[PDB]
Amino acid sequence: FVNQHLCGSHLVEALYLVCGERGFFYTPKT
Amino acid sequence: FVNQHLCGSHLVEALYLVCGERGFFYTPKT
Amino acid sequence: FVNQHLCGSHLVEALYLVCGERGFFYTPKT
Amino acid sequence: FVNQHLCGSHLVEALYLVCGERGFFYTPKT
Amino acid sequence: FVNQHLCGSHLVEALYLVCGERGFFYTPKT
Amino acid sequence: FVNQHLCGSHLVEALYLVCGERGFFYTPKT
Amino acid sequence: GIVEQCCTSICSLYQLENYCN
Amino acid sequence: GIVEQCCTSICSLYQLENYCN
Amino acid sequence: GIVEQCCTSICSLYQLENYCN
Amino acid sequence: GIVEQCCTSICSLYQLENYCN
Amino acid sequence: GIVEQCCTSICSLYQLENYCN
Amino acid sequence: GIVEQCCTSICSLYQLENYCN
Ligand SMILES: [Cl-]
Ligand SMILES: [Cl-]
Ligand SMILES: [Zn+2]
Ligand SMILES: [Zn+2]
Repeated sequence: FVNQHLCGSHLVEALYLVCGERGFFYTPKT
Repeated sequence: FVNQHLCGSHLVEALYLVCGERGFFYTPKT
Repeated sequence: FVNQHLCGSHLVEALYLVCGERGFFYTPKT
Repeated sequence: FVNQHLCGSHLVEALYLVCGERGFFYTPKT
Repeated sequence: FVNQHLCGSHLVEALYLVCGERGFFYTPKT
Repeated sequence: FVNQHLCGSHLVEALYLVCGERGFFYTPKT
Repeated sequence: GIVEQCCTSICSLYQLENYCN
Repeated sequence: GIVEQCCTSICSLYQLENYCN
Repeated sequence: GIVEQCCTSICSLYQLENYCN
Repeated sequence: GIVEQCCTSICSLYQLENYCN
Repeated sequence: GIVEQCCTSICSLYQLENYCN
Repeated sequence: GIVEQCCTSICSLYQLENYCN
């Protein structure tokens, strides 16, 4: 795998693909 | 607004949309 | 709901989620 | 180019792609 | 068709829509 | 990580994710 | 869960907010 | 409409342009 | 307009709703 | 191919890397 | 190349078509 | 945090994996 530059909803997509059935939590600052 | 099927990455994109800075959890196992 | 920062196709996604069966119109300047 | 099924958000993303600055309407009720 | 400004995964989406069953190759610099 | 169904544009978005700068081919005919 | 509420069934944007932190 | 043309059936990018303003 | 506003500043879902048919 | 491996069937992110250049 | 061109300037669908298999 | 790091610098899938449930 390569390093990622992911902003906005692209990060959530990436989390989705990485975590699958486990799901994930999305926790921005502030 | 509307009610629709939101599945998979679209579901988590909608969560991103709705929650944004609040952040969110996506927990398909429930 | 939280405020949105939506560019390009992300705005069209947002319109899609907001409008559902009603659909929507996408009208950029120029 | 090609003919494919374009549904839901993918349909409106394709409209965005094709139309761009012209803008477009997405009117599923027709 | 209109000209495109496509970065990151948006370009891959565009390639996907343009190429359909033919598929495509995605070849960034470096 | 996980195993899931990745289809269509989601498949090529995942390829983008995984491959990035390496680039990739998407060749559905095989 | 969310998948049952929003994918299997249909949900509103307000129901989606149920899953915000 | 577009959904019938492009989702239910298949459409080209040129048919999609039918829906541009 | 809304396309520019959402991108160069911010916009609300409620503002977006105005563009539904 | 990839569609059979990852769409029809399921694949891992590591199998996806099979399709990197 | 095309990846950079589309992102740092603009590109056409027709230019993109050149990258289909 | 990860949301900012991925966007203002880079992040790995492995770092992302830490945020799965
Ligand atoms: Cl972006
Ligand atoms: Cl889908
Ligand atoms: Zn999809
Ligand atoms: Zn984007």
